[PDB]
Amino acid sequence: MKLEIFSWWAGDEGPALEALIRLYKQKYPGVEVINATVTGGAGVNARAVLKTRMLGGDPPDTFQVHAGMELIGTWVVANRMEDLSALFRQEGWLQAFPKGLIDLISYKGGIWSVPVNIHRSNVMWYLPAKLKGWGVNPPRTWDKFLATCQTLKQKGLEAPLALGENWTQQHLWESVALAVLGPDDWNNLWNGKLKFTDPKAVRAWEVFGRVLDCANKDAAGLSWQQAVDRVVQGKAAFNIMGDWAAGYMTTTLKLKPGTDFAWAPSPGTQGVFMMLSDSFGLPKGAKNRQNAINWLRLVGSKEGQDTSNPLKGSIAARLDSDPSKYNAYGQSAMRDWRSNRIVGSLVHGAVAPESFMSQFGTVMEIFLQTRNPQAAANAAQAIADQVGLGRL
Ligand SMILES: OC[C@H]1O[C@@H](O)[C@H](O)[C@@H](O)[C@H]1O
Repeated sequence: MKLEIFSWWAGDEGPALEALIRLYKQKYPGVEVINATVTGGAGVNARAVLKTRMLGGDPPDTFQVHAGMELIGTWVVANRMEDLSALFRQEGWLQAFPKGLIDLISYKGGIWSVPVNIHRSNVMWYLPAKLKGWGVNPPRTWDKFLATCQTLKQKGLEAPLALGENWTQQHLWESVALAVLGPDDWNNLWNGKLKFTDPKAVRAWEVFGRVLDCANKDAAGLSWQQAVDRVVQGKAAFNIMGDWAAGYMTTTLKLKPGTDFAWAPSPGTQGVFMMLSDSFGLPKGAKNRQNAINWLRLVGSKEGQDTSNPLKGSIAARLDSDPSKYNAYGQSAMRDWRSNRIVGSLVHGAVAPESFMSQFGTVMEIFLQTRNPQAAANAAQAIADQVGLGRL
């Protein structure tokens, strides 16, 4: 009796998963659980290893996958996943999750994964006591961000913005783009109604370049956790990162939400929640099909989600989630999830297929070397044209 769970929740990302696995083993003492993590932030490495496994005809029993175009445009369109519609009926999940989330996991009459959480992409992290020590406020717009960072440089803080490796630069970019475009024109990139070469979308790169000039110059070789660490250390004032950062700071670093660290929407994005969702499905050919199905039933349940998510920094995907199980951050995110305008993340798989996502890092490289907004815009448009962005 075995179950092989594939994810990128290695190292200090693992507590939430490990808690779920312990729950699973209580319920199913027969099963030996193989925790098959591929180490690498945002699944860049996991994507590559999964590709080798799937094309080699050696699927894991289940794998971490983002709800939306990431899921649909890769293993679903390739006819490598089982339709979970019957399981959804069995478990009452069509009423348990918000309709918009069901839509992201649904395609051509099937339902293809089970959401375990909701993460938010557009969060700015800072330390209220450090900000007071520097005599500044948290910025609510990109203009105020840039002005505050200049003030901070004058006060001796060389790199007021913490930043890491390539994907985290893309991560920062999607917050900047959302602020510059607003939610409607953000959405219009992904349905092809707004071109990347439109002046409105070229401006995202202009603002992004200015913001980049506030960042640590060693960013390229740092993990997302190391970039958060710079803020905790006061070697930076701000970091733009998903709320897995809240999980890190509380679960791993034991910081108190609200006093030892704080949060706001990314500048210019207040009232908009840029979401992503980690989900698990059922690959065809799974060696341990029933054990995988029982894992899906667990990760889709209130018991599972309210055990794991408080550790993770995400909120539950289930509508019936108990807010008393969440700290001050989780409760704040829960409120915003219900009240805000929702849009999807690019970097975390909601809005664009992997064909585009995987090439966007190249676009980002060419912005870092040229610092030319038009070149970056033109590059993103060329990729969009090559992959037929909007066709799925
Ligand atoms: O690695 C950092 C993060 O990457 C996201 O793509 C993922 O959805 C999160 O669960 C977390 O793992």
